[PDB]
Amino acid sequence: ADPPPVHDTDGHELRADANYYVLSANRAHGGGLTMAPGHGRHCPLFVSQDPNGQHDGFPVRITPYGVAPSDKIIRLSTDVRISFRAYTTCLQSTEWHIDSELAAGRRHVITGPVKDPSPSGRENAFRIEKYSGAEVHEYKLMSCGDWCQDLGVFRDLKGGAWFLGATEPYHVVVFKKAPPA
Amino acid sequence: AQSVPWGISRVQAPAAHNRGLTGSGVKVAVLDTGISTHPDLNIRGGASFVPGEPSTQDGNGHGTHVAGTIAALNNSIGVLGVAPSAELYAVKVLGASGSGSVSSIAQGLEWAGNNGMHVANLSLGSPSPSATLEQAVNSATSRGVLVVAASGNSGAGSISYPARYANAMAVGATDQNNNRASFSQYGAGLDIVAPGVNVQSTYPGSTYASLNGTSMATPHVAGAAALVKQKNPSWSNVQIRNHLKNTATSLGSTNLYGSGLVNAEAATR
Ligand SMILES: [Ca+2]
Ligand SMILES: [Ca+2]
Ligand SMILES: [Cl-]
Ligand SMILES: [Cl-]
Ligand SMILES: [Cl-]
Ligand SMILES: [Cl-]
Ligand SMILES: [Cl-]
Ligand SMILES: [Cl-]
Ligand SMILES: [Cl-]
Ligand SMILES: [Cl-]
Ligand SMILES: [Cl-]
Ligand SMILES: [Cl-]
Ligand SMILES: [Cl-]
Ligand SMILES: [Cl-]
Ligand SMILES: [Cl-]
Ligand SMILES: [Cl-]
Ligand SMILES: [Cl-]
Ligand code: NA
Ligand code: NA
Ligand code: NA
Ligand code: NA
Repeated sequence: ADPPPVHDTDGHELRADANYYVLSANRAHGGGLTMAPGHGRHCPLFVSQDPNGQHDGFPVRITPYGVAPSDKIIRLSTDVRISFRAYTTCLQSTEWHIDSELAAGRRHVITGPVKDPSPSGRENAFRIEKYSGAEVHEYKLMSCGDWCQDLGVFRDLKGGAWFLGATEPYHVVVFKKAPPA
Repeated sequence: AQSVPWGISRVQAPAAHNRGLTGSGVKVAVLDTGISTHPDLNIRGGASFVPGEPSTQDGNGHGTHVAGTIAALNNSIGVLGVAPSAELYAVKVLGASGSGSVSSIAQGLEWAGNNGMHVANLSLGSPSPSATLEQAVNSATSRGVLVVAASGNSGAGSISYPARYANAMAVGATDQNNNRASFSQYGAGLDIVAPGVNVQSTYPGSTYASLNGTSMATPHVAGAAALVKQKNPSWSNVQIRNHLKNTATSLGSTNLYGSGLVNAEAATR
């Protein structure tokens, strides 16, 4: 049938447009997700992970990619858009996309607009998948265009910011509903 | 020696200064990345609402630049604000990273209400709606704060939040030919425009820098509000807002420019 739902930390199914912190499934691995700028050019802000297990970062709002389904439950292995509930000096979209499959370099997850979108423009499509670890309800994030790429964190202890991107070990996460918000 | 940035002359602030209006006695909060102590600013106080970043000093530069466009001191150095005698408050609601939550920003607006700010400048935003953030804007407005916010930099035909909320005055950016800068968002929510290209202002480490953005446009209006308020101390936030719009120089469609280019000379005449 249609895929099973993703669950929050309270056991409830994720809903479109509700606000969830994206926490490490293992707090020993760090904090939630935030935005971090260039050193030189500040904007667009990259999505990064707070190294402090006590910091929840910004919550995210998740919406089905493509045609609106009637129930609004976020399902596993299903393309979704992800954007931060946050306000910036950049005054630009806080929606995530991954660096184009067609660009040279490392692939990071970033926010805001791109000059030169790819033809399909699927770089803003992400999927949540089950992690074979998940004694309890824990997930990995991936981006799929012509191939699928799981997301990990580029850790740096400098430390520069810990950028989310195409790197393994993968970043295993859990979704915590923002408290009455 | 002191330079008058071109946007300061475009909004006609020196003509207001010549009629004894410099914004003295007007409390202006800058809700932003903080404000660094700088030779060309006078910071009266403020607060931080950013977890882990307890001081009101600017680790980004943005809030310091915004503050100079409002109130850079009239002296023999650096630049000059629209309202050089305005009483400046640093309300840090964005981290050094440049981003803030609904809750940091909402506590900054609550601070502005509790401390009798006359103007809050919010050169910040995103396309993210939030009922909690709208409530905070409404609440500050009900408590006498004139909330002034940047229309956004995406180039789109609707404006950013919180500027898009009705009781924020939304400000777009113009260039040196009075044209809409191409990044400047517009739409029915827009109230007015101001210079937002090549805007030199104060910058941390006792420096100056030239930035482009609707974040640069907004302080021109927050400063002009302060001039109108000095002239008319019994006027509400609403009367000041209407008068700035009624006296703006019309530039073409209200959808692209709102009332048009803010005019501190006409607003204080
Ligand atoms: Ca890693
Ligand atoms: Ca000066
Ligand atoms: Cl954008
Ligand atoms: Cl790279
Ligand atoms: Cl992890
Ligand atoms: Cl200049
Ligand atoms: Cl007069
Ligand atoms: Cl204070
Ligand atoms: Cl404080
Ligand atoms: Cl600090
Ligand atoms: Cl100088
Ligand atoms: Cl919300
Ligand atoms: Cl509400
Ligand atoms: Cl609009
Ligand atoms: Cl012109
Ligand atoms: Cl310094
Ligand atoms: Cl410069
Ligand atoms: Na599980
Ligand atoms: Na508005
Ligand atoms: Na309008
Ligand atoms: Na310049």
